[PDB]
Amino acid sequence: PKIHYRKDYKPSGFIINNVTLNINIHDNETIVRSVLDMDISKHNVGEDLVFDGVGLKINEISINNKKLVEGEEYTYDNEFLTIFSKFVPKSKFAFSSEVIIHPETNYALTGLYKSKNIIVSQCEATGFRRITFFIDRPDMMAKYDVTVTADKEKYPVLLSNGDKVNEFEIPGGRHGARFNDPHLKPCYLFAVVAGDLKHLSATYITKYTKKKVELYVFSEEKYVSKLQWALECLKKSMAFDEDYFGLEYDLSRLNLVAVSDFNVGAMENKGLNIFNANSLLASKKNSIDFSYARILTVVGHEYFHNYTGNRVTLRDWFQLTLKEGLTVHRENLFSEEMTKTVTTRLSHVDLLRSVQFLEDSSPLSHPIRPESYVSMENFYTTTVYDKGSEVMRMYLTILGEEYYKKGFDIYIKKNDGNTATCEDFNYAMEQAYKMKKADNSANLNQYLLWFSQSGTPHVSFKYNYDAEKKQYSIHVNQYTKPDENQKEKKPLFIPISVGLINPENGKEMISQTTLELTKESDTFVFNNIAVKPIPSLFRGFSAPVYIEDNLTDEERILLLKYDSDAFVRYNSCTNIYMKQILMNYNEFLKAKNEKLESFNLTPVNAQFIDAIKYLLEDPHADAGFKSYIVSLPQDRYIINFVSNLDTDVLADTKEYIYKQIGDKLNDVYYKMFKSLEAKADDLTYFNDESHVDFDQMNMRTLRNTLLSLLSKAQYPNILNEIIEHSKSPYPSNWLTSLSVSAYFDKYFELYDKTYKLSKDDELLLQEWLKTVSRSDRKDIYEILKKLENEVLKDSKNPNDIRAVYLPFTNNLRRFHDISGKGYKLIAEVITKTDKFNPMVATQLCEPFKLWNKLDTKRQELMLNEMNTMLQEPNISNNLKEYLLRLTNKL
Ligand SMILES: CC(C)C[C@H](NC(=O)NCc1ccccc1Cl)C(=O)NO
Ligand SMILES: [Mg+2]
Ligand SMILES: [Mg+2]
Ligand SMILES: [Mg+2]
Ligand SMILES: [Zn+2]
Repeated sequence: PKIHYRKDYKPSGFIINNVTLNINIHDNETIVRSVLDMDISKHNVGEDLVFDGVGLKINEISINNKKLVEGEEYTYDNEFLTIFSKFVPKSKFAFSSEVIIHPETNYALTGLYKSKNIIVSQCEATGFRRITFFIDRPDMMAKYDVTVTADKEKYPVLLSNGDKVNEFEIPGGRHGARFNDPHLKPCYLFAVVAGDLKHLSATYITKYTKKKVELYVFSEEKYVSKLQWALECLKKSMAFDEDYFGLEYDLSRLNLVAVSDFNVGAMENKGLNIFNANSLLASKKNSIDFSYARILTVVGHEYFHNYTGNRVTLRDWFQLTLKEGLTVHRENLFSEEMTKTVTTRLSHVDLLRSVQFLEDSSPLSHPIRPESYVSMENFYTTTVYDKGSEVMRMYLTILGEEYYKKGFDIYIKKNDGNTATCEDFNYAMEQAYKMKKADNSANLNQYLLWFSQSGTPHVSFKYNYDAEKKQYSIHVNQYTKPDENQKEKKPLFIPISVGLINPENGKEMISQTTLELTKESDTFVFNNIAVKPIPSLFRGFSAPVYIEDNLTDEERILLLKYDSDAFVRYNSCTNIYMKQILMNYNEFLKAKNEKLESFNLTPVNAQFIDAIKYLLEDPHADAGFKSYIVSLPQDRYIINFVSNLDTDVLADTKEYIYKQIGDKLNDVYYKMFKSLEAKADDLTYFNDESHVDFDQMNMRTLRNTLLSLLSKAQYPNILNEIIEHSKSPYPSNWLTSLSVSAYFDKYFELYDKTYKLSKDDELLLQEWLKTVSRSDRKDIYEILKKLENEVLKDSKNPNDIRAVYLPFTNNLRRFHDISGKGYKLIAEVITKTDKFNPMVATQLCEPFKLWNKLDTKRQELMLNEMNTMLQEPNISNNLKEYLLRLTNKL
């Protein structure tokens, strides 16, 4: 394979100052004419001029109106257009090309493509080169003048980045519109849209300069009523960036557009953000609760990119985390502020410690700033995004709010209108750090290892108390496992947010403090500690690490009950469950391997179960928090602690634990399920698409979690409750009725009822597909075959493909069937999908990431499917790189 290395970055020998496009959309072809006003840079050494250009049909090429000819002045191999250096001018010049492309057949959803009846672009990372020739890299910044023409009847709305400066009629029923984007930008931020779109709009007045900005949100006609919450969340995002960061929007207009066919969530094209319809469109009658959270976060995310990615952009793709990690952090701060519930931060932690930690212990492990790539697309990872966000968040933890805001402002101002690197950000933070410490010798040089060093640190603790001296010490060690990226690991700068809880009364003993661990180990000593404490460690999840608290289950129970920090409470509960899981897992595993006729299991701690009941029954405790405590840790979290994992033994483990707890708590669970009904399903705001009560949503989450527990338990007469729940006006409730009915004969009747309620809304049908796919059904393989034949069919919509298959892959017992038939099925779907959408094909590989953690028979089966995929002729470079890295071949 063809490998790019971070160390080999060099500025181009060329400059592209202005781009002038004419994009003429016809029924069976789109013609792109482009003039690049170019120059020679200070770095030029008389090299050939090489443009990226993939799958383009050339009509004409010229320089300064001189036609250039293939074989004589240029070559083109379907990937790169080479102009021989003799024909490259030595000062300012105009490069012209006209090419033909075919959006109607572009099923990879990169470049210019057709989504239902909308023509739309996606250029990040390497898609602009599929539209026209460019030096397609983020340091090549230019200004854009864009004309789009099309049939007026078919495509009455035409959008590109920036100010619409003209609109005109064209003979033969066509029309045009011209856009001028005054902000310099890399080509990955170019966008165009053409369709029969409807919109909602509002005017926003900026807080400091009082600029009027027109906000438009667009969709196809059928779903225009599903746009309101998106528009509200944009207003919220604009206000937050003003209020926290002092940042105002910088154009007269901002458009958000929903399209049905999209590879990921959304894209931050300047003044023209394009979204997966699943991350922009909702209505309370036709969307599950989690849609509202998703839309809020994705609209926020794309909005926050306007500074962290757009106004300050990337020097090169190795810097991706500078924009994504930072924008995820911004989005997470925003989400926490808007939702005002502790479950928000917990959900982010849960995602990191399950999905991102698994990736970091896998053969795909990379630092948040990678050293190399074949296909840059494979580096849009949970590591880059979510671990990057936690690295971006640690600066806030270390600095505090005032000095964090100072450093961020230094960064955003110094680098405005330009490219930047991870170092520039660390430098700005270091300036703030020097001011905070009042010491111009302080530095964050060590901090850079968070960018360069892969893997998750393990942080462990020992404690000692001296009652005569009233003195307490916390001794801390960090360790990062060696891996293929560094054979020797270095200690990081780990900030440890701590409190100390009095076990006697459950109250705080110190002002919260942030310990700055910089060595491989250190002991932190506290005076005037009047009794032996229980430490409250890594409050807020203050660094992205494995925590070994070295606490007894009794001490963990006391934190779960009485500590003030939601993460530490949650983590204490997590740790009690993990100890029990590992113990019971080993018990079942030994009995299976030894063919024992009889053996013991360690029961669940009875004092823990009493604590869960105390929490659940406390009407003033948090409903979203309650849903986390009654749930075991996610399977992908658990698998980070087990080697050679027998998935069926784990499935048996989890069932034993759940049954133990339900045998004590099911009556409490029932009583709560009923008591919660009035407040949970209250219809206040049911007609208001501008407001969501997140606490009330968490109450529904808790009710549906309890209902799942009680349904799996066959609690007496619970089928009645399930039938009543299916008549709720909330889709979150009536789709839950479907999956919980899996344990009863009523399953197929509820399957039909909910299908009928879902089938006329594209996005609701997808939620129905997921609900079926994750259903705990012994006949799930036959249900999947029915979904394929009756609903999915030959759809190329990534949302449909992902809906049908990904939830099923989380079915621990059935996806991991010892025959390998799960593995075979998903490998077939990956190979099928790779023939038209390589990016979605790599997304569908996600279940294979843990292959080398499994028992040796399941390792072998997975490995055989991965090698079969790798032998597929015409495998994409995306899928081939991914799979070669994953199987330790690259
Ligand atoms: C929606 C998320 C998951 C990602 C989104 N990024 C993109 O739309 N990037 C283009 C892309 C995504 C995934 C894999 C490859 C590529 Cl090039 C983003 O960061 N938008 O701001
Ligand atoms: Mg082509
Ligand atoms: Mg997010
Ligand atoms: Mg469809
Ligand atoms: Zn992003």
